[PDB]
Amino acid sequence: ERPTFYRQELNKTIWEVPERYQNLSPVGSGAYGSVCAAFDTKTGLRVAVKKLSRPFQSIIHAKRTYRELRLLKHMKHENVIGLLDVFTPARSLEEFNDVYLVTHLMGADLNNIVKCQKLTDDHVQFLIYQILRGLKYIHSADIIHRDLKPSNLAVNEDCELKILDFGRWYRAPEIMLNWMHYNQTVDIWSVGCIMAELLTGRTLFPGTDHIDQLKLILRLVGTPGAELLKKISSESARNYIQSLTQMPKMNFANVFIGANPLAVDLLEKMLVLDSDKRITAAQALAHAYFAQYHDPDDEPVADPYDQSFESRDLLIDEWKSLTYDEVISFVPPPL
Amino acid sequence: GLLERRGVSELPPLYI
Repeated sequence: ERPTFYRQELNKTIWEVPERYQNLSPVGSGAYGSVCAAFDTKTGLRVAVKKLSRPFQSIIHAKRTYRELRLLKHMKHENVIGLLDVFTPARSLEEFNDVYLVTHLMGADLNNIVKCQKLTDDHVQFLIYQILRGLKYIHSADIIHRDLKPSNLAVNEDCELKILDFGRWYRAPEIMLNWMHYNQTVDIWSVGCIMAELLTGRTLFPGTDHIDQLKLILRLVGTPGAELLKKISSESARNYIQSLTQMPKMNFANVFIGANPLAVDLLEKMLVLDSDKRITAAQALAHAYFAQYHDPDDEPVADPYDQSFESRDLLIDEWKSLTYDEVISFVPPPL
Repeated sequence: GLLERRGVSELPPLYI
């Protein structure tokens, strides 16, 4: 069965979608794909509709498209965005170009929320718990989100949260400097920056320049020690520290005052500069600060996820074909 | 109902 599409003009191009989606309004676009909000008549909820108009423009684009689509279809967790539908007007791989992705819109983005309210510790607690609970599930699939931002955390009027929009102030140092092999603790850094902002209401490292951003960080966590410099591989990186004035690592208890001491403890553990010593999600969920909500039995992981495609070198139409397969094979959620 | 499943009373509501 093929659904009936209709055509209107938005943002300003021609959007052709199935009729289940009504009352489309543009919510803004960019270097990624245009997005309209719509009302889903099947589920009676308001949804986000994303139109990919340059998915197969090249190998880089095409593989990216297949990568994201595989991942979204695989993500099923209470605290992570899930793929509600995927469709194309194209009737055959021959005429295949545009891909639309639809997702559930929870009440608001957290960047927007933190303006409109000062958050209680009871809010931050439950908020940080769910990021970790979803992050644990993301990392269990051998995935790195790489782009944790308040703009990427949806929250609703009951303070329930979901991680969405997978991949410049919240990003771990070891990436900006191309030091090393960047592991999953890069997302824990962002969680640490996010937790700080939630408590204090102000951005923790509002860097303007790349250097400025780095400066602001070191004045808090201090400059690398003898142990970490051995672990920076390239000499460009290792010598970019030197004649830059050293700052000591600071005491966070004195930086965040009035904050819950257990919260202060957990931030010490997340914002360590050396990725090897930085805490994990599974270890974070067991932290005392979450004593109230932590349940080892309700913190699930992900079904094994086959990434073998990442090793393949294929032509566009090959990636194009594979993504079309995944679009045809999509199983919509229930309920 | 993650709060429900953890036996936690409901937090102050967030607008919007």
